[PDB]
Amino acid sequence: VQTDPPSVPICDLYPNGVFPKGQECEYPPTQDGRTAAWRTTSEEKKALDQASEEIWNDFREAAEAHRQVRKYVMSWIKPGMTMIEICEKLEDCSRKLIKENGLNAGLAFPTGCSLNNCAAHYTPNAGDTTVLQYDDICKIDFGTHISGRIIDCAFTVTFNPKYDTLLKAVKDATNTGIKCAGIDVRLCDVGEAIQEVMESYEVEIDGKTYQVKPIRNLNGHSIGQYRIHAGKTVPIVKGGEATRMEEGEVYAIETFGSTGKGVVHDDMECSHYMKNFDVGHVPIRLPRTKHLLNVINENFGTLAFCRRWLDRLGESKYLMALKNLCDLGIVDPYPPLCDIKGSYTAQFEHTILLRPTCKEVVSRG
Ligand SMILES: O=C1CCc2cc(N3CC[C@](O)(C(=O)NCc4cc(F)cc(Cl)c4)C3=O)ccc2N1
Ligand SMILES: [Mn+2]
Ligand SMILES: [Mn+2]
Repeated sequence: VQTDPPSVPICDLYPNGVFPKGQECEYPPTQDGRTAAWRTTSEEKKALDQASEEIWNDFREAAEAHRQVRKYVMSWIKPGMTMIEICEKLEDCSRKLIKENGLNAGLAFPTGCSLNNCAAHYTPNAGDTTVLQYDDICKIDFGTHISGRIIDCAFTVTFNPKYDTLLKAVKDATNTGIKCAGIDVRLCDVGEAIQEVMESYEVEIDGKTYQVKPIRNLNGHSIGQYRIHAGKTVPIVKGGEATRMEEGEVYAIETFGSTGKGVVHDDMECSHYMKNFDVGHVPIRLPRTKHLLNVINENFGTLAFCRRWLDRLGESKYLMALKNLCDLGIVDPYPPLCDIKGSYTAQFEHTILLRPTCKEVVSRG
């Protein structure tokens, strides 16, 4: 049985090594109208699904850890806490439930806790005194993995009911994206459907009215092994690419709603970094730079990391070494992504498996 607060690894809760499936859906019908039900009973589709069973089992173990962490977070996240306090309490729980073991199991990327106008990629660095406020809109976005099978799942936290319709708009747009997704579906069609649903909402916040805008330069994405962004884009506005989703792919279906411009730009101090997946072996003689790259290669590989995690590993005076890795193109910085000052942004996200037999919303219980 899981403790209160959670501390027992998901691995210990399932002695047989079989982790719970997420929500399973039949794929959407074709434009002509023929159903995709045939996939469930097809012997060919079953064998193929069975061929990838260990992979789905890893995503499910990571998803069960993600669900237990987020239910724990919802129970205590309150204004007055520092953003550092929130991230450390969440990560401590995630490390325990995932049974962190180097590159074999762990945290897939830093805990985003972006506030208000900032939509993504904010996590505090050491010394950040930011405190969560009653009127804040906080996007908790964190990831877990087993053998690099990543669960990318996020939700928005508020305390003031004035944002309730804004959150409902974004939740409905995310559920629309999940519903529209499937093998052979055009990525632009998903984007147009998401936008249609999000833009049907009007909200009133402190006497000002807004039509909920999707953040046009943010999007959902394909997921690869140890690769958070695998190359395919799931837009959240019309005008996108008519490229299609394929069998066996994994996607993060995420949407962002804004009362601002519906466009984000890099802002604030950078906390998130990640090795460029396409960069091969680069010999480094510069000793501090060489050491930091070895620390990154050992602890994170191609998974995203943050400055707090380098501090936790006992690294110090590494900022110039980190800038060098960025200048060399080995590491890429991912600074906070913000809409205009005074705007409010919300996000909801789930991970889906485009299995040969069905569509599994693996991060949804
Ligand atoms: O064109 C773009 C550029 C910005 C962008 C951002 C995103 N977001 C926003 C939050 C997100 O869900 C997440 O959890 N990110 C963790 C993460 C940490 C890193 F250090 C590096 C990377 Cl790649 C990802 C995600 O994927 C999604 C699409 C786009 N499209
Ligand atoms: Mn995310
Ligand atoms: Mn994502």
